[PDB]
Amino acid sequence: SERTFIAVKPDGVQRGLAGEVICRFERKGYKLVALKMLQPSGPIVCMVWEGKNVVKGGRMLLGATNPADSHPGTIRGDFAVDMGRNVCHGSDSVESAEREIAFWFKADELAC
Amino acid sequence: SERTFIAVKPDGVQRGLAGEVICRFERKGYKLVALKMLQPSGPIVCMVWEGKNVVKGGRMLLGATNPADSHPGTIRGDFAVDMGRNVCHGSDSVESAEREIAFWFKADELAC
Amino acid sequence: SERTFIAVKPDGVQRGLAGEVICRFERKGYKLVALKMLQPSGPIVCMVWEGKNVVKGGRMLLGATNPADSHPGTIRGDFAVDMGRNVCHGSDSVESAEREIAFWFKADELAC
Amino acid sequence: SERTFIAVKPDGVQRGLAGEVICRFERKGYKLVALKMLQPSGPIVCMVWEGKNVVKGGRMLLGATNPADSHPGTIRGDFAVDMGRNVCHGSDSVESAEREIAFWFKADELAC
Amino acid sequence: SERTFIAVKPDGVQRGLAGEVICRFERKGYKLVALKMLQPSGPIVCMVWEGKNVVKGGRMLLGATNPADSHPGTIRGDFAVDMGRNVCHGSDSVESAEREIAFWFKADELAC
Amino acid sequence: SERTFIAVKPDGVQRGLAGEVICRFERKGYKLVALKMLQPSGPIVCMVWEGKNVVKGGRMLLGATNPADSHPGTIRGDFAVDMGRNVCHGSDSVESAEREIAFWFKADELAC
Repeated sequence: SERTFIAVKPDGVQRGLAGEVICRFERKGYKLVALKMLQPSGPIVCMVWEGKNVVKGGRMLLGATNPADSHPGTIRGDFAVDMGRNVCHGSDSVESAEREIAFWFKADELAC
Repeated sequence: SERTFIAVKPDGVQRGLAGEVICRFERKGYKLVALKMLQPSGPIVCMVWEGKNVVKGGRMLLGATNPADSHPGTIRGDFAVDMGRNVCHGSDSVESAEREIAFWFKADELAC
Repeated sequence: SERTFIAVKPDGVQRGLAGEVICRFERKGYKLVALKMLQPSGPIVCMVWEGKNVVKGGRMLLGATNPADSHPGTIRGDFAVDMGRNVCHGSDSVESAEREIAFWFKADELAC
Repeated sequence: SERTFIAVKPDGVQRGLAGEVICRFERKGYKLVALKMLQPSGPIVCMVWEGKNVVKGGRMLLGATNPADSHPGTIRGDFAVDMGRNVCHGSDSVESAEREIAFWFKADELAC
Repeated sequence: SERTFIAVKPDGVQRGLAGEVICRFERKGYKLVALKMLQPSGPIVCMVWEGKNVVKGGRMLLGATNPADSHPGTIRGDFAVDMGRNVCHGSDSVESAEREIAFWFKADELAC
Repeated sequence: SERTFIAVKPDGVQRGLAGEVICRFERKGYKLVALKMLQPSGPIVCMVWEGKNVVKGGRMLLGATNPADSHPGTIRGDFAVDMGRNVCHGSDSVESAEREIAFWFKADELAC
């Protein structure tokens, strides 16, 4: 029952693939426990997912940060052309998730 | 540039298919202009989509309200077992969208 | 909790799409309660699915018997070229399911 | 072994979905017997497909010409926002296919 | 023309993804030469696939045994949360396949 | 704005997966700037794609040349059984692309 924070950035959002991102985390077995879109820069989509090992799990679904090293099968592998146009972020530890979760989301918005 | 309101209801959400719903509206060409998840009953996901003819458009993606009449290819066709366990709602007119958009979303949350 | 019988016929099986068939019934919410493949003519795959309204449900996933009338979104719509090369069968009533279930499957094989 | 002519028009091509179109005709069982892209207006992708009943078959995969009437599961259902932004064409008869095939393709390009 | 044994375990089966598994092996080019579901613990789905190099092939489709090391694109990558909740098994050699094939399947059930 | 040359070879083409190939390059963000099919040996489909880093990009979508080493998520991973029956080719450098582009395509056919 850890939790992690994922966000889909503007270009990602202009391309139309938070659906994709959500589908992959759903498919992998994680519960979506919060989500919202935020307006400006560029709009972004913030999410929080919960599951056994979801922080390491989530980073693996996303693929390597550097899209030039990201393998097919991951989000960055399948979708992202350049590190700027990577357009996705996930927490890198259980510690940083909590900072990101608690910064971006009112607790009323999360789901226990 | 009309707009419509779509929502994915609890069981829908327990099954894991707002990704699916979002992917179909993305794929169809509509801009997602707001979205958030709301906690209790059961949690729900509210969205607003914008495009030429999106209110009639959106209802067609969803399929007939009565899942016993919903054809494959639509969300209710592909996913929903019973009218209770239909678990999806879309505005039925441009008029009702505005009531639903303006009830469920602060305008800061929408995107002009 | 009705049940129905579905079968994927030889050409269907030479084309490689019992996966597809199973995925659509899974996606729709039905429990797979038996399944096996049978060898000769041509091999075939027999299945039994269970759910609210699954007999009418299942026929709708399959699409119209006459592939010339089958719409996209259904199995026959998406996959089948001719009525011979339709290659799929589903029960047409709750009555005929039981004859088909109980003929093709030992009860040890079904799952209560 | 009829044949038909399909073409994916500029916006279609700017959106990135001749893959989709080709995948659906492949999936349905038709042989692709010619194909090429043509540059200007806007670029377009011309194809020829062959199979039992492929002219009526192909129009059905595409869905109704008027995207406001096109059901989900078809290309126009799933992808096209307006009749201008429909962006796809298929032959309406065995007669018109031959005019379209023989106009757009050198016979060296087709495949017997 | 080697053969291998694959099985989808209970939780896998409660989640609804033998379709997925079958689709990936079909897509990869392997012939499905036997298959059946078995009832209790938890029900399971046994399969046998045949093709050039299918034993090493099949393990690669499944991904690393330890779901914490399984990359996206594989079954365990895309679907499995924990090593218990990995829920899939494939033969590790041509030798062990034969033990698994011949244990789990009557030869009448296989297809030469 | 580099460019690369991709080609789908006969068996690939008999299996029906230039759609797949095109869909993956589209999905990854590359512009398709030329494409055509060529008749005999076996027919083949030639394409040219353009984007930031598309030559290395394209080889990564295809996966390792030796299908016995190709991971799931790539084309060769997901689809190809043997190195002969690999059936796909992509340029290995910006230099070799230009030789392949300029050999296989009249410049009228490319798109600036």
